[PDB]
Amino acid sequence: SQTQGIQQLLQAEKRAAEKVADARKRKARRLKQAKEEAQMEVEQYRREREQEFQSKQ
Amino acid sequence: SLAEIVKKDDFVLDSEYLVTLLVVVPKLNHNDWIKQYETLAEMVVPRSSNVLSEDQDSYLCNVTLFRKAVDDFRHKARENKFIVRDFQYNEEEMKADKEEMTRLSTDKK
Amino acid sequence: ALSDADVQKQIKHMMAFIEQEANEKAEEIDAKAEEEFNIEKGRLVQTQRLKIMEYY
Repeated sequence: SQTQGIQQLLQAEKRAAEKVADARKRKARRLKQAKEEAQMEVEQYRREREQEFQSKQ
Repeated sequence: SLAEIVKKDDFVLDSEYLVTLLVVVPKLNHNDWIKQYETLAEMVVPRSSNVLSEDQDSYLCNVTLFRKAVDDFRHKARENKFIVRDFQYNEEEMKADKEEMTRLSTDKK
Repeated sequence: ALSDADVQKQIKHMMAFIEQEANEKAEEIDAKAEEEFNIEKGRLVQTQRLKIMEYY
């Protein structure tokens, strides 16, 4: 363990850090997607209410 | 003080869960330590039996084990005539004291 | 007698929580991402909806 065992522990902690970084990046991308897609849904329903506004006119 | 004795190569670097205790062990029990170092605490690094220095009463040596296993090591090792020397190593932390003593002598002069 | 066998035993006992607890932490980050994705779906653009319904 003096050479390779401690290295295995260290690189396993590196893999844990890699997983944490991946999950953080996934969360950030997920929320940017959330912003964009929700803006698109609001835009679509906005088109719907525009057309209904013309109909009311 | 252990300024000139223990160095950075004698300590684990960037340890994740491993503390390298400076377990000084007398000549009366040095071989007992070098053949029990791993079983002296739970979750000890195998074959981490290293020897660093000595003195008039005992032979310094260190083993690498788990963080929570420091207390278990102390429990199982204080009764074996072993002793733990918790010391922190740095470059100027060790040299500044000799600088201060020498400066004290020179300005006193 | 022990040698690399006890080495890998210690390693595996360490792996039971070094990477596995990390997996729980990051999978729960993903769970937070999905839930707060649904919450961002219905709190900010929700005010936008309120404002454009106010325009109407």
